Amino acid sequence: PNIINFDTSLPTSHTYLGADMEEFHGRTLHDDDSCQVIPVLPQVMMILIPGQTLPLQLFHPQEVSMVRNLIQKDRTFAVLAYSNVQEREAQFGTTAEIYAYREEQDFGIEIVKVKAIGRQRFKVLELRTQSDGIQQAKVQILPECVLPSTMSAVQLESLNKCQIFPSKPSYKWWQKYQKRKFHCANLTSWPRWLYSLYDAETLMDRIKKQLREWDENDSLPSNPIDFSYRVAACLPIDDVLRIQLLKIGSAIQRLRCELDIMNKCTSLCCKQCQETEITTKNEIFSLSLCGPMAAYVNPHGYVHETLTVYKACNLNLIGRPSTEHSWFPGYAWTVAQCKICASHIGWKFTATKKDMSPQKFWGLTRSALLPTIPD
Amino acid sequence: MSYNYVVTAQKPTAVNGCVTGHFTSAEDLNLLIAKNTRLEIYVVTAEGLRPVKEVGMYGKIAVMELFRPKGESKDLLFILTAKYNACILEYKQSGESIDIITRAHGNVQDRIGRPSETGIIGIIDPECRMIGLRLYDGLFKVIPLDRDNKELKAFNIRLEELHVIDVKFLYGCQAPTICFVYQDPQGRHVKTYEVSLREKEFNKGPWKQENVEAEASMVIAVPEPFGGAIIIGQESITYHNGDKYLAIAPPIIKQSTIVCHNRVDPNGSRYLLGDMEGRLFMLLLEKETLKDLRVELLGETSIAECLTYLDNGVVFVGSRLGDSQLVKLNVNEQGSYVVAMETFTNLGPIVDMCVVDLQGQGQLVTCSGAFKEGSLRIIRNGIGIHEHASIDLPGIKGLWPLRSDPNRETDDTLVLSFVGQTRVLMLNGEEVEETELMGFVDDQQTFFCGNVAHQQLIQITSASVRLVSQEPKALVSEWKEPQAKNISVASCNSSQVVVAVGRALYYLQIHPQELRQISHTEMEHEVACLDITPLGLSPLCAIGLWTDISARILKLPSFELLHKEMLGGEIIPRSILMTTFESSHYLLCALGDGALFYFGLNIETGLLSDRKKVTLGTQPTVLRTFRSLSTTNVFACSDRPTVIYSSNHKLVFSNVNLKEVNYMCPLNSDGYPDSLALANNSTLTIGTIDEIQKLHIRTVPLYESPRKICYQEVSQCFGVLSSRIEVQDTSGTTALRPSASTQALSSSVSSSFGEEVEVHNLLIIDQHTFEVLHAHQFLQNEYALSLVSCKLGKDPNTYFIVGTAMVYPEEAEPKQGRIVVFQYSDGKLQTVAEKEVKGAVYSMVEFNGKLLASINSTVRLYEWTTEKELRTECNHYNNIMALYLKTKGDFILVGDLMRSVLLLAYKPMEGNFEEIARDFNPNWMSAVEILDDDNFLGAENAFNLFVCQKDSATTDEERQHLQEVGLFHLGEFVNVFCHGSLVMPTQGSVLFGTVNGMIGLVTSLSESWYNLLLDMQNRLNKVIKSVGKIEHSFWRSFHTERKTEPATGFIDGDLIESFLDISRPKMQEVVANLQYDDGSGMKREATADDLIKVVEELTRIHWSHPQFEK
Ligand SMILES: COc1ccc(N)c2c1C(=O)N([C@H]1CCC(=O)NC1=O)C2=O
Ligand SMILES: [Zn+2]
Repeated sequence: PNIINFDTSLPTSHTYLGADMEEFHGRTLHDDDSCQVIPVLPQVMMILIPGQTLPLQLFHPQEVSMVRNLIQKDRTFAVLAYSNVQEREAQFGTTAEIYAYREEQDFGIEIVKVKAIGRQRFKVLELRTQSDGIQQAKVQILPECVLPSTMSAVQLESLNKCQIFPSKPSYKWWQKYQKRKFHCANLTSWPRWLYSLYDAETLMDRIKKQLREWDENDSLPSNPIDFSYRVAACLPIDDVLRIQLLKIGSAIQRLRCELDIMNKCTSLCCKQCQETEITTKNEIFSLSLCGPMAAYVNPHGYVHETLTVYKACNLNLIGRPSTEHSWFPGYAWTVAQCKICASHIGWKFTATKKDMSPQKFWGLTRSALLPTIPD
Repeated sequence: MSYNYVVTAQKPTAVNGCVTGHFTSAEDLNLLIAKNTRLEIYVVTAEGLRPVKEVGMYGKIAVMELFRPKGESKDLLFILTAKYNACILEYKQSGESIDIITRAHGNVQDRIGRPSETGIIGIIDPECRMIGLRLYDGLFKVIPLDRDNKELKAFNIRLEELHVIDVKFLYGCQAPTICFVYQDPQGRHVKTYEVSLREKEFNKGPWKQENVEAEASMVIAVPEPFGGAIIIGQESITYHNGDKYLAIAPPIIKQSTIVCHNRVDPNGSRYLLGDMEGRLFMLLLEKETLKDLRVELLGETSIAECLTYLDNGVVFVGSRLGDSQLVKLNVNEQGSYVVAMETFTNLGPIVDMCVVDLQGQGQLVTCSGAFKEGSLRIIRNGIGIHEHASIDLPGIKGLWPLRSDPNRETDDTLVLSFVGQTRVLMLNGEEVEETELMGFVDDQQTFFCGNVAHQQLIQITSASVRLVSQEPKALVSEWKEPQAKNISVASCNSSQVVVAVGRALYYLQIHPQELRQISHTEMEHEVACLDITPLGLSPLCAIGLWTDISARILKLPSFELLHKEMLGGEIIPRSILMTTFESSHYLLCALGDGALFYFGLNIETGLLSDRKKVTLGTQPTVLRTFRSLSTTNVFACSDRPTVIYSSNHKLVFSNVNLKEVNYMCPLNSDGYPDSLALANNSTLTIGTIDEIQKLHIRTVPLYESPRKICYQEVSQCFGVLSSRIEVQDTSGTTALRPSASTQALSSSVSSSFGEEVEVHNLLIIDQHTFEVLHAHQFLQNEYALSLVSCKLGKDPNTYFIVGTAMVYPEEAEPKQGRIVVFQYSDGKLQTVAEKEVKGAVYSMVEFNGKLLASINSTVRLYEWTTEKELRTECNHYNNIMALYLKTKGDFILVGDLMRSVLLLAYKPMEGNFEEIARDFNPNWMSAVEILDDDNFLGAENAFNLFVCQKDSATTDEERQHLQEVGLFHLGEFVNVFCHGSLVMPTQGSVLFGTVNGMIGLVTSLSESWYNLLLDMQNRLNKVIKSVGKIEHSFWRSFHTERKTEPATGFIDGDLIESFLDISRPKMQEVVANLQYDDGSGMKREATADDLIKVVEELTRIHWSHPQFEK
């Protein structure tokens, strides 16, 4: 399979939203381990990851007035990772900062279209709801654990000059990298190969090997913090596994967990059925620059984290293909339900031009899928 | 617990830096050695090194450099610590008093900054205008050395090059010029920059060289007249200057990685280079101007961290992986060669250790060093005996010193008794020769002999008590039993003799040429032992009962019993002794089972003022008095030799460093003055007792890397996991040298470009001879990771159990490994059982007769069946890698490399594990230990200790969460934690081994003790002078590069013990409003004498530190 006649930068632009929006570039970050009070959007159910974009459409006057006054301040709201969605129970969350905004007042109907981005993880202290229905959370800022090298303590001063290794053009290169980077492992109780399992650079390379299978077309971050978050936003896992990935403080533990999920979880089944295989990791492909899965908003303000796959099975197609509000310009969508339990699993996308490639793909919503370890 | 006391038992031994200069005086050449937190100052002499001063610092020394500014008569010392405490020090001596004063000081840390990959670099320019510091990527810090910059104020110049490998200041330049090696996308390069003193910025350097060797790592600034720089890499060495470029790639350095260097002479014509393999080279700069460079191989030294050429061809080799050394470079007739003059002990890196017992006086055996430097170090405290002479003479049953010359005060004879026999040896300096004493009989076994009053010699034997004259040299008088019955036990002094026949004690008296029998009373039960030592005539006389099993003191010459203490038990006593210890008279008594009972005594009263009993050994003790300095001491001869001495009017028993000494006597020969004679079953040794009790370390070189150790008492040996490096051979692997695993008595194997390979072995080293009895080689690519020695299930055998992993370069996580059960029976190792697991066995621990093993992320528990197989009982799939495993009862403490501590409970009625609590904090962790069911100790980055406890307790979330209750910056990297007592307010003992060779002790305190010592520390911090003026609280604060919190729950015993070294008025300043608790909650004003007693007892919980200075 190959991507021909499709601009992979289009889905990342969120063109279905409308005309060019006012942009904001002034970032705002809070001191690590501080208690701030941030407003919560009521209808938002999604679990946000730092560096991830959240597209929104707000029609309610309490939602609209909230964002209107939010733009005049730090442009930041709280996105809660609800453990219990029906009981509104949430223990953690991510701050989302608005970077693009557009207000519509045509026909006297007020609509607010925003593009926000995940910034900081936090722990919930209390959730008090205000008169306008809008909640305000008491939030304790979770910190990002930056860790030095495992050898940064034991490494002898004489073997310090061997820390920087020459350019990487290759198993022989990685064999040499391990022996030089972890040379002072002999001063401790563990082997160099053990230290490799906690080395951010090696772990990122192992993940890059499987991320290259999904996107066969080097546009990933260098910082292990930013890389682990980019990988987390792509992994189509259950809400419980996502809240655990979001709980992790270190990039190394995050990268390790992501590798475990990528090796172990290779099958995607219907969450309601658990008796219907929708697709496998072999079909996952990145039709966007962000990866094989991104959040998009529907015409009613409902956010769907859509995973793009080449082939999907055991799905029934209901309705006729429509290009209205299409998240992949040039494709038409058709609702696809599980053939067993009729659950809305996602949509089949169909090219409108014969010169396009792929001619057909599937966008599956994360909330409808469940990763299963096959045996 | 929540309150801990951490103290050093052995200071760090590894060397991280060494410099030469003129610090102590402009006329003295000094050697300054940095041992992490300590600075040793020596004066280089024609003989050897002279220790003059050793100072401690509240920091890990990261830069140590000597410099001479204009106006200064001698050198100053710049020190920068890992926590960025910079300082300028001056050595000041006035007569016998030495002081290290702080000329300048300050913290040079930046608010933001990415610490460089090749760490801190501190350099000083030849003109001594500034100190250049490379602490962070992209910055170069400059501290001007102006006389008035006392706060070490500095400025930062921006460096475009972000990855600098090494940087030096060049010689003979118009202005301060740095030369550095750096790396960028297009390769590794060399570059220079002038430091504009006015503009405080960089200016274009005199020269630059792009695309230098990919592995170039060292910059050497060559002094005038040549100047320029020498760049050392992996396969080549280059020279650079404005117009000149020299390049050599000698074969001699082809298989070497050079790691250290040193200039031999001021003009920079010769340099010393050291490689990771211990080779020592000489780099020669050949003049025609500079024409070429030449490398010569001198020889082998210890693996060098640093080299320093002293004077007279003497070089100091500073080692981290092996013993440091002083080597003499004896190089026309021969090639240049190196010869070792002196070796200095280095215990580090301590990668593992165990405690042998083995009374609480135990041995500590470590797995020290790496590669060729690898070894076991057996560390024990106690009194050392220098042996001067050995005589092979078996069956000695007694020893007595004699002076066969009335005109001389020195002893010249040694009389030894044997079964039914007596021999006499004469001493003429160091010439012992057997002779015959005219008047003494060889026919009988002597019970006592020696010098008696009126220039005579007595010889009490089973037959008679022969008085012999000195000048005539004949038997002047003799005493025999009135009914010819043999004497059972005999005692004597200079004026009186008390022989005991069965149960009738006859009290004779020594008179000129006569033995007048005064009394002959018969005691109730038989007489086992007696003593008439005067405290010269003795009015009192001790006696032991044969039938009654009691110790009674009788009067003389009245025989009336003044005291009759019924000892009790069934074991009859062996010896009795009356002696004065610190003007307080005591009467020790040894039992037939190595039990030393001690009671007090009065010269006129004769009553027992003590009821204490200390267990000496298994074999009966022979008490013998000897004078040490101006006072008298007692040597206890049992299955374990001991020395009894009074300390603060309370009896103290110190262990002697000898295997078995059954008999001893004090000898003061002309050739052997103030010496003693020790005797065993087959040998007579003449030795001198060591002036002061020091650590006795025995090195067992393995010539390969020891990794793990375990003690098997039943087999009387140690099981040691070790590895050796082998290179791929042309004739398709072969070892680089003979090592412990290739020179074993017996050996087994698991099966029948120059690329390195790790061959893993299990060694069985004998505990007395330390010889490699056996070496089992593991499979190819098999990595031995864990080792235990234990009994499992209902099986009486003791096994050596090893946990392995299969290591393939193409596989990141280990997919296979095994547990091999070995038995060391007779002389060989036998594989009893083998168990294949699907992962790496990182840890193993004997858990209540079962085997607890951690494979990958799983904690598996195995049962040992009667079919001699490991059968799985239960598993625990953790979300963390089970790296660390510690157990206490039915509790398990699992840990991973990222400080993820998890607590498990084995549920016996359920057969599975129940997770009790967890604390996940992301930080690097190197070791864990369980203090009690509630508290857990660990070592985390950077060089810190921590304690966490199970809270816890109202809610389930409180119960399932460990609270951090203790934080402390130790300054060392702990590799191993182990419970153990090395020595005879502190509960429990946990020992730790570090990378630098430091051994420490962590013990528990009560809340009252922790509070008193915590106030005392804060008061001590206001009195103690700190080198570099660093705050103790800053030093001890828990530290990582991102965060710093104060120390809690830990008392620094090294600081508390320094109270003993302060002035008397300063001791009262420290204890001014302290509240001393005397076990009642009723605090009072504490006095200096109260805290002297408290701190003095705290020093007795660990090994004492040697005095550095002569
Ligand atoms: C009740 O949901 C609706 C209702 C109406 C409607 N016009 C849509 C949806 C809805 O979810 N979407 C998705 C389909 C996939 C896509 O690419 N873009 C969208 O926005 C609609 O277009
Ligand atoms: Zn279904």
